[PDB]
Amino acid sequence: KTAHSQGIEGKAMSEEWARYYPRQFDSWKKTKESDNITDMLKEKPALVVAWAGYPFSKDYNAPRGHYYALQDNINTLRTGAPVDGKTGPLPSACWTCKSPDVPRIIEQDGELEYFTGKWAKYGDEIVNTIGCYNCHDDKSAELKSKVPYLDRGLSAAGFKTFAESTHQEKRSLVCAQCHVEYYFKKTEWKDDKGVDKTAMVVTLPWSKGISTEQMEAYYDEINFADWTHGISKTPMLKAQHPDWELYKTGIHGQKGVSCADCHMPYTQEGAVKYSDHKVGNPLDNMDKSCMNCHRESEQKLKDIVKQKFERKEFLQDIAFDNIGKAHLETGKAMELGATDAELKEIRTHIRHAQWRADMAIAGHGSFFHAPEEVLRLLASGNEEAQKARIKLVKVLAKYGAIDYVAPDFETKEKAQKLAKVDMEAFIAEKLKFKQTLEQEWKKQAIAKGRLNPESLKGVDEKSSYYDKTKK
Amino acid sequence: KTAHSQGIEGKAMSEEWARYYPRQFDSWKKTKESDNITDMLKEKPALVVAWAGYPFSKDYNAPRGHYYALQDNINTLRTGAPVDGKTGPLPSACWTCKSPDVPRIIEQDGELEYFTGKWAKYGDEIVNTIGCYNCHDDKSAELKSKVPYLDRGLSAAGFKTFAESTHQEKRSLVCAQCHVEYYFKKTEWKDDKGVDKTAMVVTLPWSKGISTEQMEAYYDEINFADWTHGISKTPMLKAQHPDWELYKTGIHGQKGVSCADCHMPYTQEGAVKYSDHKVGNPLDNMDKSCMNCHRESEQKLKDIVKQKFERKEFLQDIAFDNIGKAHLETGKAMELGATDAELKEIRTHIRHAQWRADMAIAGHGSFFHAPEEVLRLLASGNEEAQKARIKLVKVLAKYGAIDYVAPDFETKEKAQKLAKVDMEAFIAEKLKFKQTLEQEWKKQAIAKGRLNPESLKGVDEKSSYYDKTKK
Ligand code: HEM
Ligand code: HEM
Ligand code: HEM
Ligand code: HEM
Ligand code: HEM
Ligand code: HEM
Ligand code: HEM
Ligand code: HEM
Ligand code: HEM
Ligand code: HEM
Ligand SMILES: [Ca+2]
Ligand SMILES: [Ca+2]
Ligand SMILES: [Y+3]
Ligand SMILES: [Y+3]
Ligand SMILES: [Y+3]
Ligand SMILES: [Y+3]
Ligand SMILES: [Y+3]
Repeated sequence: KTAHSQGIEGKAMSEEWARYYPRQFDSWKKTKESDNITDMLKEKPALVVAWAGYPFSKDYNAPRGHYYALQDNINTLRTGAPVDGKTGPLPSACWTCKSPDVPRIIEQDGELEYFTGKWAKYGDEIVNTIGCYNCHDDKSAELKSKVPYLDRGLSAAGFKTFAESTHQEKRSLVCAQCHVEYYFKKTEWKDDKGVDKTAMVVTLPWSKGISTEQMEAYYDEINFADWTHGISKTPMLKAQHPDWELYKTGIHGQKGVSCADCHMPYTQEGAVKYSDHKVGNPLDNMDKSCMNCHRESEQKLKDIVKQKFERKEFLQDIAFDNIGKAHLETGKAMELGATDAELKEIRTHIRHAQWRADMAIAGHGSFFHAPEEVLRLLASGNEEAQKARIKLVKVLAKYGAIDYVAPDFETKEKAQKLAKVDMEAFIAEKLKFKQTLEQEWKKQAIAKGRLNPESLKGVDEKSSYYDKTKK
Repeated sequence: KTAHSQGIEGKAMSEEWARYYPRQFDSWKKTKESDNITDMLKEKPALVVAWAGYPFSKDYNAPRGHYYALQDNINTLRTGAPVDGKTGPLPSACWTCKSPDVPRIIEQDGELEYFTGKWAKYGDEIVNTIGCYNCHDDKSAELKSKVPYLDRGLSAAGFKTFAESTHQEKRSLVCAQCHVEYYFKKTEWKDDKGVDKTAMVVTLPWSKGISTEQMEAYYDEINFADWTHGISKTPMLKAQHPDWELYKTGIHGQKGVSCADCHMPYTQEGAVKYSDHKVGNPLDNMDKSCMNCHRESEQKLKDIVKQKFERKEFLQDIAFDNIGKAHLETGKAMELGATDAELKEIRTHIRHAQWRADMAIAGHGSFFHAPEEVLRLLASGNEEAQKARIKLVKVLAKYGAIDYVAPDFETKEKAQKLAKVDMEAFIAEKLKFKQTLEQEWKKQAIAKGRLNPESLKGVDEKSSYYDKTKK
């Protein structure tokens, strides 16, 4: 047994686990070191055009340390600026993979109630970031999945549930609670008080399998669309960090190497084994992350990975360039009078092209986890985009614009102008929210004892629209 | 020293090495077992359209055992039907990588003289297939490159020459004498008798590096073309088995694993080490070819390779389908009156598209040797093909044929009709050559003592146009 066999009071606050596991707590806290904000819309402006009419066209950055998950969820322009618990663009489900307070609330009010309402609904309740309670049982300390949607998805795909899985499998599944592709399923229900409510439930699109093509069929079957493209009016599908799905197809995954083997390597200290909880870039600690299975210069193994990234970059820029043009070209055809009937096939091609290319790059580590599947996906996506463009030339010609040249979008500024994103307005509105409602959420959380001010140190120094500079 | 330190009389005939190395001779002879003829034009008819106006549109099969190299060189419709030593479509250089008699003749008459004349010129001299003398010194038995063009290419690429290379490097370089991409360079010269002659010299296009892109620049720099496309009239480049070039970029090659490690694995017998000389498919002898570095089921490792092949097949069919259409679409534009000026950019795209896609698949093992580079190449080639097709739609529209649909070429028959290849005629002409001139070459070679009838056992049972069935 553990020294807390009856549970941990205040288990949602990771600082509560420190008295029992000082080592793991210390390394866990160090993800604070990965504080770099890389503006992906600035790096790859093509993404703005691809996501026109969707929140990702406003703000989308690379991931950083777990230490910042909760705050980045709050800072991103995607969550907008609620004025109370009933306003704001996004639903409560957006907290799901950002805090140990999520399973706390689910266990208190039930899954459906948790998935009911606006994101702003839990502003003063979900205030702790990725913590011990997200992956550990507070009585046994054993690995555990705290979200019901994972097993639900695993079963639907023919996989064993978390409890049915081996230990090595669990070392990757704890990650799969969040590092997977998903969609919100509108779900009607009635509470114990009889009132009718609508919940937006996190759902893993795995009922037909976990390959990109299988997930594609899954979405097409129910005619699902995350949004109607702001430019081409195409029924779009958004891929979101399908890290685990692509990892499973890669060689490492097929050979049984877990996420933890590379991101949370062990350090043996005479009979005692410790897992490095500083989840980050394995290439920064290759001796422990890689050289326990590989025998050769860290630099060469590093160079090899660098090569894979370049390959991915090459195909990525090609695919999204043609996807961007397809969108704009379709928008032009619309302006000239093209009918939805004349554009249906073109739109289906664009939908599939972006779904495949987005699935390939949405998982930032996929280029390494499953390099071959990534390249094949980008190639397949590009082909679908070009098929749409070839047909687009004819539609354009019919309407007298065969020589139309889609506008360029080589900078975030130009791309956002095409996507009609009024950044200044969104940022101004966001800051007002942060300076008012946000501070009230934190003050209330601290007063009620749900948040420890210590966890806020340096957590809000940066975002894509501001940088207080230092630490 | 060896038991033949002063050389081997009749060294070109591998049977002459048997008294000294019975083991190696026995396994070397067993490539006779790989006698399967796979008609690639039948399997991938798109290839016929791609090679319209070139010999490969007539006959192109997968490679088989070294035992059949010389005879397949004679059987392929590509070499046609000479009536004497001064007739026939191809030059003397076509023997180069098929026989140990090649270095024999080069060492006797000089490189330029060897590369001067028709293929038919040496019909009764080059009669032994891939043998000991192609890779071994007949005095020391050490590995050696017997063709000057290899070092010439290695140097030009900044690589060390064969003599300067390590032993492990030599275990791959002996293969690179033949398993590389090349082109024939028209070379003017004068013999010791003062007569002016023109030779077609095998040249490795490595002066700018060995990547596909570098080789592409190499060819474009000198405005080189292997042939003018029979359909699109595009200045085409033919990729030929760049096995070593792509292998060098793959992980195994980067890690120092030689061609021999997988294709000619060792078998330790108490202090004595023997190299399996039965060069073939490593997957048929995984225990010796792979499981000496890898530790897991042969079936899983086999399945993983099967997955790579499927990925390659997927992208290959897409790329060559669009390349085929581009060619046909260009041919249509020509019929309508499009000028060379209006088609120049389109043709450059097609040239580059096919060069990249052909380089990716011309090496039948590349999908495994360098899986990622193969996929990237097919993706890049497809993109170039689609860029050409997008521009082609506009040219077609200008000439009133925007709705033109390129004809299908899903069977070798239909594809060869489009490429205007009169198979029946070529085959009839070939058989007459085989029944007359060929038999005379062999009878004369046997009479002069250059060929041992034993080496002809079952060597001419199959081709792409006939199969005497059994052994
Ligand atoms: C499981 C052990 C697990 C792994 C592995 C994992 C990896 C991971 C990485 C490598 C990053 C980026 C780190 C960096 O850039 O320095 C990262 C980022 C996020 N993760 Fe994660 N993660 C694992 C588990 C979990 C779990 C259980 C959740 C969900 C509760 C989760 C969520 C996130 C979030 C959110 C981010 C983004 C952080 C930010 O940008 O603020 N991860 N993870
Ligand atoms: C709700 C739609 C939702 C929001 C909003 C949200 C935000 C968010 C941010 C701001 C980041 C940082 C990176 C960025 O700028 O985009 C981030 C990162 C990850 N998220 Fe998220 N997230 C929302 C929903 C979900 C859901 C339902 C899950 C879990 C199933 C989830 C998980 C993660 C993970 C993991 C990452 C890190 C890896 C990556 O590629 O970003 N998010 N999220
Ligand atoms: C939170 C600060 C936190 C604590 C505390 C904690 C403890 C803990 C222990 C005691 C172990 C076992 C011994 C060891 O160090 O290996 C352990 C192991 C793993 N943990 Fe953990 N852990 C904390 C947080 C987290 C979070 C946020 C996750 C999930 C993303 C997580 C995951 C893991 C994994 C995986 C292991 C290794 C499992 C194994 O190999 O048996 N921990 N943690
Ligand atoms: C398992 C399913 C698993 C998860 C989860 C995971 C996540 C993860 C993320 C989110 C990234 C991107 C981080 C970012 O900041 O962009 C990422 C990157 C890398 N990973 Fe990973 N990873 C999982 C599994 C594995 C395994 C099994 C290994 C080791 C073989 C591994 C390694 C890496 C590496 C390397 C990277 C890229 C580092 C870089 O180039 O910066 N991951 N992972
Ligand atoms: C650490 C982050 C790490 C790196 C770096 C790394 C690299 C690597 C490469 C380049 C390959 C080849 C396949 C490809 O190009 O995609 C590869 C293959 C295997 N690895 Fe690995 N690897 C890293 C970490 C680990 C760890 C911690 C293990 C051991 C549990 C491991 C194992 C393997 C295995 C097995 C393979 C499959 C191929 C094989 O060698 O049989 N790797 N890795
Ligand atoms: C070097 C040791 C070397 C290797 C490795 C190699 C491989 C190889 C394979 C795997 C095949 C196919 C075998 C089969 O299908 O069963 C094959 C085929 C040909 N090769 Fe080769 N080869 C090596 C060396 C050499 C050398 C030095 C030459 C040139 C003199 C050469 C040539 C060829 C030819 C020709 C073929 C095609 C045979 C046919 O289809 O008739 N190889 N080789
Ligand atoms: C001359 C232009 C020339 C001819 C003719 C020729 C023929 C030939 C045949 C018939 C095969 C069997 C496979 C097929 O049907 O195409 C074959 C195979 C290989 N060749 Fe060849 N070959 C010619 C020239 C050259 C030259 C100059 C070299 C060496 C630099 C060479 C090498 C090889 C190799 C190796 C193969 C096997 C691998 C493959 O992909 O076919 N050939 N050749
Ligand atoms: C021809 C029938 C032939 C003979 C005979 C022969 C002999 C031979 C010996 C004695 C060795 C060394 C001991 C061993 O078995 O490893 C050896 C090694 C290699 N050979 Fe060989 N060899 C014959 C033919 C060929 C041909 C056609 C090639 C080239 C394609 C070739 C290549 C090699 C290679 C490579 C080795 C291993 C080198 C090493 O690891 O030191 N041989 N052969
Ligand atoms: C080194 C430069 C090298 C050569 C030469 C070589 C050649 C070769 C050929 C011609 C093929 C295609 C054979 C056919 O009949 O289609 C081929 C195929 C495979 N090879 Fe190879 N190969 C070279 C090197 C290596 C190395 C280092 C390995 C082992 C890691 C290796 C393995 C294989 C495998 C596997 C195949 C594919 C088998 C199949 O799927 O049928 N080769 N090689
Ligand atoms: C035998 C023909 C053979 C097979 C099969 C094989 C497979 C294999 C795979 C699938 C990889 C992963 C990379 C990829 O997906 O492309 C891989 C990687 C390495 N191998 Fe291998 N391998 C075969 C043979 C051999 C032999 C004979 C050696 C040993 C000299 C060898 C070595 C390696 C090495 C090193 C790697 C690089 C990645 C790593 O594990 O560090 N392989 N192989
Ligand atoms: Ca999604
Ligand atoms: Ca060539
Ligand atoms: Y406590
Ligand atoms: Y990062
Ligand atoms: Y690979
Ligand atoms: Y003798
Ligand atoms: Y074969």
